[PDB]
Amino acid sequence: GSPTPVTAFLSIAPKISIFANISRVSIYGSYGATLQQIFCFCSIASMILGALAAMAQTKVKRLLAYSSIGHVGYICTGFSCGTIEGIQSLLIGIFIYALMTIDAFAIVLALRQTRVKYIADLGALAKTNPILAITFSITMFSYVGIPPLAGFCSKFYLFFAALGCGAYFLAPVGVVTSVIGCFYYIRLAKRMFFDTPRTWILYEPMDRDKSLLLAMTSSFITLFFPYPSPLFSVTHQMALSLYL
Amino acid sequence: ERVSTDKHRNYAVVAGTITILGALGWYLKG
Amino acid sequence: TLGRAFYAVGFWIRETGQAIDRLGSRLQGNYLFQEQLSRHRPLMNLFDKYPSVHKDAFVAPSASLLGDVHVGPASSIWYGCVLRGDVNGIVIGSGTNIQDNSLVHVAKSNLTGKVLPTIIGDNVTVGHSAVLQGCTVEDEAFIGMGATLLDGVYVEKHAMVAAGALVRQNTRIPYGEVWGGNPAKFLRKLTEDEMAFFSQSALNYSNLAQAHAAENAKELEETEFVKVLHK
Amino acid sequence: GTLGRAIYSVGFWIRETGQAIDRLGSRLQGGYFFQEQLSRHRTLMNIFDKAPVVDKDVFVAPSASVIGDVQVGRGSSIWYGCVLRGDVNSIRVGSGTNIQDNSLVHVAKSNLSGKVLPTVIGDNVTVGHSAVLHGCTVEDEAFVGMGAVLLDGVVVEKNAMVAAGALVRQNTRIPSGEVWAGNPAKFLRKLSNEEITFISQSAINYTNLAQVHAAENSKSYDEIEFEKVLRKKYAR
Amino acid sequence: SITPSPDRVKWDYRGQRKIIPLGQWLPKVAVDAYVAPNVVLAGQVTVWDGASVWPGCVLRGDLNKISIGFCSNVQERSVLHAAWTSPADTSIERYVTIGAYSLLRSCTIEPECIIGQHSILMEGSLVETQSILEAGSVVPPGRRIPSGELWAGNPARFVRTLTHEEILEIPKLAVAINDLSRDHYSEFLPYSTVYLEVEKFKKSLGI
Ligand SMILES: [Zn+2]
Repeated sequence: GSPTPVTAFLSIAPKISIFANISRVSIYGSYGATLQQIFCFCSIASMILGALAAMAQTKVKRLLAYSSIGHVGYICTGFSCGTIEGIQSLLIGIFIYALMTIDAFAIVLALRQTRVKYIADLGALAKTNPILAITFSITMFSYVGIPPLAGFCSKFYLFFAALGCGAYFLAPVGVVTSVIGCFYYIRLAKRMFFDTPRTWILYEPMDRDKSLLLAMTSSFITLFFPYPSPLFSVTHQMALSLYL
Repeated sequence: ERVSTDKHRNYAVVAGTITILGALGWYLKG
Repeated sequence: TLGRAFYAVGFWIRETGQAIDRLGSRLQGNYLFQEQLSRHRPLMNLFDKYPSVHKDAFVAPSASLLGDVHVGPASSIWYGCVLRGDVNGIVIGSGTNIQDNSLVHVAKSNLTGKVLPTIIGDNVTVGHSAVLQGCTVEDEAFIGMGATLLDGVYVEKHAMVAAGALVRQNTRIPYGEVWGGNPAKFLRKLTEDEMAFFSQSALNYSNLAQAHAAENAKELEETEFVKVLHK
Repeated sequence: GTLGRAIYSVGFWIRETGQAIDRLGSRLQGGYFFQEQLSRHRTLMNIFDKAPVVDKDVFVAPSASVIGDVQVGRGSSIWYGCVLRGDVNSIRVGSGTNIQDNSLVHVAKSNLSGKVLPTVIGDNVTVGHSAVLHGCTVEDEAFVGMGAVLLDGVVVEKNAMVAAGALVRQNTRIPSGEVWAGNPAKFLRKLSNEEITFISQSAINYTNLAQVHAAENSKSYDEIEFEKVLRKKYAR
Repeated sequence: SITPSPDRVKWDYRGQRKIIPLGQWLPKVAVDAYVAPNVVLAGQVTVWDGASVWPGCVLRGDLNKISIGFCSNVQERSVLHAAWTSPADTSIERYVTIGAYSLLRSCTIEPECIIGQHSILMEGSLVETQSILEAGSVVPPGRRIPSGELWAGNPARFVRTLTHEEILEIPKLAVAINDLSRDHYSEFLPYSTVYLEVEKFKKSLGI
């Protein structure tokens, strides 16, 4: 319902803030199992819901909503235990999610007016605007998972930390919701050169600043793995100095 | 007929050249 | 393709030149660099396929010849021609008339090297509203107006194609033939006085073209320019 | 003020720098680029002495070359890309006519062996797109349009029409009220009376449209820029 | 009654401007399209994102709308002129390849059609879904050319039915023309640097 800038800001800005606040409280005023258990449940519930709802949607905004719920879920799975490696991977996931979602909203905002509310209006973006279609595919595959991207690297370090922290249960559900998401998305992308029912050649195209911001983040996503040392280092500094 | 006759634009241009000169000096003090 | 690299960096440099000039103009407080006016260079190139018109060959200032098009002396390109030479070149000999409202076209790129050239060999009249797409027309030819010559056609040596008629692919009109209608079918034979008349019309239009060009070189009439700047 | 004078000097300097950069770029290019010229195109011109005589209330699109002795009367229009070339013989078009864009009129055989051929277009004649008129006499209120072509001493008459491909040839006396077509031309209908009124109404409303296009196309740079900014701000 | 107003210009020193607004009806080209410099776009014409209107053409949609689709092309001396009152307009759909001397008053060309040279479309007619006219085609008023048919003759007639080779090859021809258009467009380089010419002219003559 809410307009696109409003919902973008609502997705990106408050979530990081409230996550930092949750971390600051859960380090200090928790119990042995109270908060960890009240989150361990919501994490699996979130991954499952993201999968089994985003699998079937017919509005390009609600799909974004359920994918956001899913990634918040993955982050909460990262929250499960309380070791340094775990919270490190937690913060890394938060950051990667912030970037990916400003990217996705850049796209869905540059595809706004002629497509007031539709998902079938991927009217040959492979043909009428190929670079934009490639960028959308990159952002989505990063949002879900594929060989080296940003989102895949983030989820992989999340599950690495989870396994090494003493929870052999979040990985199965996490990997299976990831793989159903991947099947669905990679079926959607490869559905972009079968045929095209509708066509919405667009007066929209990305004046200058949406284009620059997009280009920057999209170059970041693919090019993250060739040098992810400083992010790990700064996240280590942060998480280590959160309480110690 | 040898001048620019728009006050606001001229103030803005003074501000712009001041900006670029200041940035150059700042860099010179890196 | 080092030439094409030079061309591209030339575009970059000249484009920076235009931009810095416009910055200078905005600083100087003069927005005259917006007076939209049609470029329409009557002779135009693409990369190195510039036309080549011989001196003393009248080309109306409203024509449009672009691509590899070459044309020889005593020729006339009368107001409203489109001579395209992008893919395959156009060659046009001496003493020829390509009248107003005519294009000597070249088929947009077909897959194979099926893009035939177009040759228009001297002493040829090509009247008003004439489309010649990929053809071979030779000396002492008459193409009387309303004419269409589709790709693959060869007309030669004192031959006439009447009026308002089209000639399909792969058709040949040799000496002493007139074809007409849709499609172009053979009607009858010619007459020797008619052939001499072909030649005389060629010469008469050569003279007409001399006159028109000498008039088109008449110093641009500043009075109307200062008038239109007044109001 | 003095600040204005200073920045005027600075702007002139950097404009000179821009011109120099542009010449440097053309010289890095060269041999190939045909740099742009001024218009150097005549909307009206003479040949030997015959200047064109054009009504004041006419429309002439600035992409229509009238050359020779063209006598064009009132309430008419010579639309875009047109070529009225009567350099050899006389052209007189009636008042209230219209040459709908991208057409041509030429004459050939001035005063040879006694027989001459002028060219005349009657009143309220609406010749259409790509019409070729090569030495003809079209009486007033006659319809010719959409690619027709008349070859020789043809004379159309009194509400007759030739439509969409009519290649009319070699001294055809078109009957007074018919339609023709065919390549070559033959008749196939009877030209109903409401259709006669159609051609009349066509001439009239097309004169109207031509007046609109004139009022638009005859503007100066400052007025055009004003119109554009106003249109943008209003559509805002 | 032939009084010539001496204030009539005979050398406009700026050719027929490309984009002719007609009283708050600014015709619109997309930043990807390619119109020649000679062409004249007057009134309610829209060139949609990949089309090409080649040299020596005129589109004056002053009665109705004229809209060129995705990568359609309108060749050299075409004239598109919306017919009298109605909605009767001119729509050129996604992949249409018009001919050299095309004359279109009002009509609709549904996607993937090809029209040869010297084509005329009289007063409002449909040519739908992969139809191919031939050279010298003339479509009488109120005609419909159905799916996958090749027509010819004036007036138009039936010739044969299309083979799927040709029906699949039509968009290939469309995109080939679009690439040629890309070449010219890469050549044209905006702003034309003619204000320098008018400036030196004005300086040497007057001011
Ligand atoms: Zn002639």
